[PDB]
Amino acid sequence: IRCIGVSNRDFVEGMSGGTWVDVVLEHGGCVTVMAQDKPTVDIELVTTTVSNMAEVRSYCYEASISDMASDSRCPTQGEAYLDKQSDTQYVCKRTLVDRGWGNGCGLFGKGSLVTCAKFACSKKMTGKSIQPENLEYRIMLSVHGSQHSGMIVNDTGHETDENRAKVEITPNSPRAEATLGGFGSLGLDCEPRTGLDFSDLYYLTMNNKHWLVHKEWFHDIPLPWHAGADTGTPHWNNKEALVEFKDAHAKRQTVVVLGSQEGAVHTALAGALEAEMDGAKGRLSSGHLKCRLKMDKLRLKGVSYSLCTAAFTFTKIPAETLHGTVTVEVQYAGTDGPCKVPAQMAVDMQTLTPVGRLITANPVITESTENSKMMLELDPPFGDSYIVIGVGEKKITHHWHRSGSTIGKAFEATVRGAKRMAVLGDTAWDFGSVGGALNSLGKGIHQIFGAAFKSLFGGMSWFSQILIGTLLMWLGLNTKNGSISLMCLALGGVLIFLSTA
Amino acid sequence: IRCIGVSNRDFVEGMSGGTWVDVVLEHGGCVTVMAQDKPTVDIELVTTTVSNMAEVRSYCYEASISDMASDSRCPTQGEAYLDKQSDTQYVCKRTLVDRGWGNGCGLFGKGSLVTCAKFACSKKMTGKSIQPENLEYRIMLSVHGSQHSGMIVNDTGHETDENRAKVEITPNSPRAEATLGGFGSLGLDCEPRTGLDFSDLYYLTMNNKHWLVHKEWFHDIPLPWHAGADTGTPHWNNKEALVEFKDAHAKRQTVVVLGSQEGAVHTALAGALEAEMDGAKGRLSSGHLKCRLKMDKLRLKGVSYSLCTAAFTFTKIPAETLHGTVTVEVQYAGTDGPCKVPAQMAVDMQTLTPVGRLITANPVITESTENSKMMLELDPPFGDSYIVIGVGEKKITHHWHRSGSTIGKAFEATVRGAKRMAVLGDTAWDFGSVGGALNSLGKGIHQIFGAAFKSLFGGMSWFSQILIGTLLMWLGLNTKNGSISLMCLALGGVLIFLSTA
Amino acid sequence: IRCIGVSNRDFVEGMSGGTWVDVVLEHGGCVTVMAQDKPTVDIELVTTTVSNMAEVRSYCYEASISDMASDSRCPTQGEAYLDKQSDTQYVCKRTLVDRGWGNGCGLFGKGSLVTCAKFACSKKMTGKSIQPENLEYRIMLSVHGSQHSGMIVNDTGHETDENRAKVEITPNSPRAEATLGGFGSLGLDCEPRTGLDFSDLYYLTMNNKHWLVHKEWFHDIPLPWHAGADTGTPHWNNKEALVEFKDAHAKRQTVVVLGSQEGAVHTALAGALEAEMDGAKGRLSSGHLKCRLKMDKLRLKGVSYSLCTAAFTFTKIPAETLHGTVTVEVQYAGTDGPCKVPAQMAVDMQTLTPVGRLITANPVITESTENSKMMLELDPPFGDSYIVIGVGEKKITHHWHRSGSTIGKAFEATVRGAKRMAVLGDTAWDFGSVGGALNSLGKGIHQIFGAAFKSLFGGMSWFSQILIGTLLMWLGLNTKNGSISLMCLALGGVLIFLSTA
Amino acid sequence: AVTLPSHSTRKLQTRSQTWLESREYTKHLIRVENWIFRNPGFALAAAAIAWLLGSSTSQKVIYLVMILLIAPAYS
Amino acid sequence: AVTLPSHSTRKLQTRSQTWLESREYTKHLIRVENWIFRNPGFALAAAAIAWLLGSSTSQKVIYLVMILLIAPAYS
Amino acid sequence: AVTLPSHSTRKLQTRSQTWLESREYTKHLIRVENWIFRNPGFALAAAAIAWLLGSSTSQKVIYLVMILLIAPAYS
Ligand SMILES: *[C@@H]1O[C@H](CO)[C@@H](O[C@@H]2O[C@H](CO)[C@@H](O)[C@H](O)[C@H]2NC(C)=O)[C@H](O)[C@H]1NC(C)=O
Ligand SMILES: *[C@@H]1O[C@H](CO)[C@@H](O[C@@H]2O[C@H](CO)[C@@H](O)[C@H](O)[C@H]2NC(C)=O)[C@H](O)[C@H]1NC(C)=O
Ligand SMILES: *[C@@H]1O[C@H](CO)[C@@H](O[C@@H]2O[C@H](CO)[C@@H](O)[C@H](O)[C@H]2NC(C)=O)[C@H](O)[C@H]1NC(C)=O
Repeated sequence: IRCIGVSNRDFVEGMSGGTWVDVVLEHGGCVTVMAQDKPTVDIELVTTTVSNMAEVRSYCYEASISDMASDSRCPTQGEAYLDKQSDTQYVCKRTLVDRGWGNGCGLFGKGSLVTCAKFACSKKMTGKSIQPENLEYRIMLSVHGSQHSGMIVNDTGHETDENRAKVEITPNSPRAEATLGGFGSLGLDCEPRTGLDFSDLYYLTMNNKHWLVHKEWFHDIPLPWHAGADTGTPHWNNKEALVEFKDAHAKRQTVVVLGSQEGAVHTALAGALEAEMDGAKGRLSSGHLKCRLKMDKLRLKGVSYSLCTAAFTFTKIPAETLHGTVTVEVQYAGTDGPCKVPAQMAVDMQTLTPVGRLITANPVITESTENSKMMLELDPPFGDSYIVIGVGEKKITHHWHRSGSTIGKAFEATVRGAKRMAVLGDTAWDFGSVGGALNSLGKGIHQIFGAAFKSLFGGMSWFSQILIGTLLMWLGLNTKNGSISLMCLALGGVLIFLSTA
Repeated sequence: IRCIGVSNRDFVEGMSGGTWVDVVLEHGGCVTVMAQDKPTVDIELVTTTVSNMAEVRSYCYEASISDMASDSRCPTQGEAYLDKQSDTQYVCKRTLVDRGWGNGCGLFGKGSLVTCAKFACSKKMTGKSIQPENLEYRIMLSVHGSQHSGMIVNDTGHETDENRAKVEITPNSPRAEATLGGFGSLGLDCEPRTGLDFSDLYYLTMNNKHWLVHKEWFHDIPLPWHAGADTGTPHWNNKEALVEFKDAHAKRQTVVVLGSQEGAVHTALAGALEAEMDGAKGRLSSGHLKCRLKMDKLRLKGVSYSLCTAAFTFTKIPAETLHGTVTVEVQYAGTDGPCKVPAQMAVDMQTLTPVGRLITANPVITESTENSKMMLELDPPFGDSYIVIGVGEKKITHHWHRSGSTIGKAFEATVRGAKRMAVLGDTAWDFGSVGGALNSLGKGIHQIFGAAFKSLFGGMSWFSQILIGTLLMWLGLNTKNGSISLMCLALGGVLIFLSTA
Repeated sequence: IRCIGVSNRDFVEGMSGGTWVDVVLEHGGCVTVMAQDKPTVDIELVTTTVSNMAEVRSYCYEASISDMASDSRCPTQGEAYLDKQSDTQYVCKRTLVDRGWGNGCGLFGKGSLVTCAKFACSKKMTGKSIQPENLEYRIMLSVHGSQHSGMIVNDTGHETDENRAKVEITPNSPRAEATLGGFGSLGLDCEPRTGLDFSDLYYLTMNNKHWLVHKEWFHDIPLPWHAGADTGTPHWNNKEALVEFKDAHAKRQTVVVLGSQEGAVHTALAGALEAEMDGAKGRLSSGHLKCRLKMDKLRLKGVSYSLCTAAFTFTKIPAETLHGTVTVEVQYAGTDGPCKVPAQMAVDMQTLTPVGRLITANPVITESTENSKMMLELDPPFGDSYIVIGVGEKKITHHWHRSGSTIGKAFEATVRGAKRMAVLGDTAWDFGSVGGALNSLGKGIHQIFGAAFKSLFGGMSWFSQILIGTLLMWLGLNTKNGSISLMCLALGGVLIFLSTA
Repeated sequence: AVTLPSHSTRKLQTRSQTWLESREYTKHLIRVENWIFRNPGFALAAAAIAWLLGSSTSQKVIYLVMILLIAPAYS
Repeated sequence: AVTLPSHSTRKLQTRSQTWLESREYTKHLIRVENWIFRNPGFALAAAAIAWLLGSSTSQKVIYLVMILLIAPAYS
Repeated sequence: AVTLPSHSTRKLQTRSQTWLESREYTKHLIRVENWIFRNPGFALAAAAIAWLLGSSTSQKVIYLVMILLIAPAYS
């Protein structure tokens, strides 16, 4: 639930460290925590809201020019200043121009023109600052057990039903204890200020759209920029460079508007997150967090029941999921008080031995309605196997088959792992529990070597990264044998970051 | 006249063969023809009009999107086509998207979305074709003599007053003979189809502005382009690429407008002439022509007169011009029939010997008004020389001084010459008269070596040309031999074309 | 019964692993289970029905063209678009064509044509998807004993009359217990989702015929394809490539229909099973299943009877069957309650001794009718032997002779075995009972080595397989180095798969 | 155009005879045995391509088979 | 002016697809594949710059790639 | 997308000043002088690419210019 079809999957084996399992969350994906001490809990990030933003600079997408005038003082005579040079708000450019004879005055060598034009912006684009304070998060979480598979995605109740809970996390409170009624409460601790890498991202608005921008982009761009602190009337900086006052060899100096740029900023922004809003608070969607999940108090609600009688008949027939798990709907007609539901993935028929992990924890259909549904899911072994439900002679079974095995399941897990290293780095070591040396130094040797790679290289991507990447791999084949050790590796370092896709 | 202050000056003094002098004309400058026995004639190009243009392709500066809708058939189907895919006029993109269970249907692996949006352009930019036929030119020409210096620039009477004439030249008529009444008629032959290098220039219109564009630019640009031949309703090609339909890891596929590009096309156009137009027709201004001027019939409008009595005064005092010529206004109060005016540039006093060229031809004040003006101009020497006017004891003189000499006047003429080679090449050999071998092979060895340089190099300008330029000059210093001869020269070839400025 | 003449025979000796005997079934053949604990049971597959199919893509077998029109804009010009380019549904191709002079417009240079034609399909071919769910099977099974040999093939008592039960097997139920009244019930477990190798087979319909197609065939074919999800009106993809718009060299661009392709798809399909269907459902015939037959409860109904008196006659005389078994009809005129029938295959008579297996289990004629028939069959030894019936001085015997022996019967069994490896692979290890190591690793070492051979090789068959096959066998004779040990074997690997026939 | 790749590439394999079993045996061969009878030539010069390629016995024969075989083909 | 530097330099990296993912793959390549089709020249003389620079095989090739690559661009 | 190729490639040449003369002088340079100030890095490792490429003085310098120059290029 809040899982299955999402297709970006992370399973995090239990943690014998006392519910100290630490997990990363990405707005794309979700991680399911399976712990024998617990019912399997499904965590997913949803929306990271930002509120109480402030304005920083701004720009002019579309220039507009008003009144063009000029004067010239003839040869010997500075550039006669128009009145329009005293009001600011007017572009002015003083150039040298021939006024010969019948241009009205002797000395046919070179005079001076001063042309000026009122400059009034049209539309605008206003950056906004995002600070780690007044930053929020929203984590919805749910628990597999027994529940109408039709409820897999819903929000009506976020504060009720089986156990779903909507957890908020904001700076001044890294922790929230989510109480899922009857399952106890999942201790949850998250570092809001760390993960998302803010303070480097200005929040940016073109006309009725939004983005995010690394600073040292939005701080340096060549357009007219309002000072941003006062909205009364624009007193611009710049004000050239969206207006080109040019002239050929004659008596004229002309001036051009440039026809906004609004198409440029778009085509300029690349690799920039697009963020929607709804008034004063903007909801990004790109997930990052480091959450240490405390599994301490979780009370299985499916213990101390009988086994639900015979009357189990699948619905929607089973299906395969993504990483290979299987889901099942079962409608137990037999009605009693909430009754535990036997399910076993069996590698045979006669004597049914448990084969393969059953991860719903303990499915328990809670209704008196005499007709109920429970969606339990389980991952059977690679070879052909049966899914079995029930204990009585009326039990019903289904045959199901898994594709790959062993080395098969390793590669697919070895790719996604490296995918994390690609998208995260650093914190990507935070799945593993406790303090393990290999995990301790894992973030250790990575953060140092990483930042250096986040400075030396780190110029650009796509055809930029691959080139400087590919050329290094050449040095490995050639050159001595002392440097071709590091270089021929560094290529892979780059190429992999280009192979994310 | 139509000269002096223009400051881009070309003197042509080679009236050898039966008035065969050949001259080039550039909308910036003007060439004055001064030939012993013939009044000095001032030629200048003005405006090259193009008419009867036709439309070729067009583009969409500003995209606009209308109705976004989508459907999805769930895993295992094809992409369910909306009705909107049958009308064209709609962008559509079929992508793969996870629909897991409570997305409504089993098989949580990957389905398909088809999103579509009506696409309606806003504004437009429409190229136009220019053909050598229906191409015109306008050459205004005037003759020094002595008309009223206040008339140096006027048009009110380009066919009556003074000796001005407005000559048209269009393909189906390379020749125009301008009858300047009483001076005879200047035989004029020009190659319209050759000089301006058309057929490679599409005429281009953004909103209320104009340009010129080398083909292989305007033919290849990535925007939606109307087919251009029918204005009834747009049936676009392209369509995409001004509209980016993008999605995020979810059930959604979004679509964006891109906020015109109108700022791009501007900032894209560089090294494209500006242009203006007065309706169906339009007036470029960049001059190029090869005109072989036939000086055959020109009558001296100042022979067989007396010498105007004594009564000369300066009005506005003399002045220096540009390349070093001097102009003079003189008001002869002498009441006589139209009469010849003595002027001599004499270095010294007593025995006034003629010193330096007098180029007005023969100044002849034509009025009976008893008070008249004549503007005659002349180029004296460097050393403090006198300008003298009159023959009687009442004659009045002025002292005037020239800056440089000899090697001085050569360099300034050696730069302008190379300037022509710069933005001219080829035809820049066409000033010299007749058939001279050195001039014959001059265009000869140049056109061949030139075109090769117009293909091998010729990529770009500014920081592009200089680099590939500067690196070659390195090859000239280093290396061994052979190329060290050609390369070290080729640098200068490039650097000079970069040194035009 | 449901056996004998079928001529594709599999005998499975079993009654060890508590009836754990596992058997494969092929729509061509049938396997008979002989177990001392049981009456000999004859299993055969019949028809595998597929239901609840869905449509995927489709194609156009026969193109039809309607209205051809064109226009041309002369010389360079955005190919003048016809209105017919805005409706889709029209092919259009823009080409370059000379229009000289009296073609109506100057510059008889190269212009552009745009020709368009309405495109409306005729007939169609619509793929359909087959999913492992809603997949069925039909297994008819019967038991030798002695029923009337004329009943060997019938379907009237499918639900009644001695051994003859029709078992269904569909996913959501791998098991069915077939109750043969009085013999108990044969426990039967089958993996429906595994054997037939579905999900790779689209179900395909030309006009009034059917097929099966491996995907990556039907997914990639070059014809116009409807999107398949909506039947309202075709909005095609493709729509070229069944229509060739081609031109000569003058003023014309012509267009051709191509005269369906319906003959191509046929001649294209090769190695695709034939198929037939009745309505929404359709019945393939190619068998594959892995059925683990539970022989647990089978009660011989021929125990605790007397021996039927003396009065046996042959009707139709004995005969030889295929793999060498013999069938006998016997009409016991003995009027008695249902009674046991003695039969022994005797070697001579020096001492009436049982010789060779009697496989009908215990023939018991059940009637009071005083004239009855029982068809019992048995496999006598290689040498000459007698078939004997009855224990009374009225007993009647027949002499019968078998062809080969020992090494004879091994080769014929060694070929059919390898035939299974050829047609199945993998599961072909599933005849043997229980868990035997040699059988355990048998599928083990095969599945790995097999799939690799199902990827590296596996391009094609017939003259494709043999060639790449035969060339390898050359490398075995030659070469030098050890790999020769693998290659010279790999040839046999290929040649055998070509030797299936 | 031509297209319609031959389904023989992925050949559904089971006991029941496939679509065309009979024609599928000679259909790859018969094409060659015609195209040669039309043009003897590509064979006549084939050896020249052969003897100048690989230059050893069998290793130079496999060409003269590979060439005359790729000759009647369009790939 | 132009400049308007490309935000791709610092590319915000997370799971959600960035602003233009699709066009960002070919946008650096497509520019070159045009500018050459317009001017074959800078390639034709490139080798001359190459063969006179670095004068060894690959070490002399990396130029002929670096040159034709620095050729179509304001850099 | 971007592409929108720069008309500077074929630059109409005549006496009248072209469209943008002023910005066209620094527009190719200013882009680089920014992108370095943002990332010192590609310079720092550039020499490594240099010293391992062409391995002679100037011939090894032209790389360290060509690299840091193609560094701010989209092609
Ligand atoms: C989300 O929760 C709501 C209940 O809070 C579910 O909606 C109910 O559906 C039943 C089915 O007929 C109605 O009788 C109730 O009246 C509904 N409650 C209302 C008014 O919202 C909903 O089904 C849940 N989500 C899903 C998809 O199951
Ligand atoms: C332009 O030239 C015209 C001649 O066609 C001048 O017009 C005459 O000017 C004189 C003195 O200024 C007046 O007395 C006449 O009445 C005018 N007659 C005409 C032609 O209208 C004119 O002054 C000149 N001015 C310019 C633009 O230089
Ligand atoms: C199939 O089995 C049935 C079962 O007996 C046979 O049908 C009998 O046929 C006789 C002769 O026509 C009838 O008199 C009986 O009434 C039928 N029994 C019933 C009710 O089915 C039939 O002969 C068999 N068919 C064959 C040849 O396979």
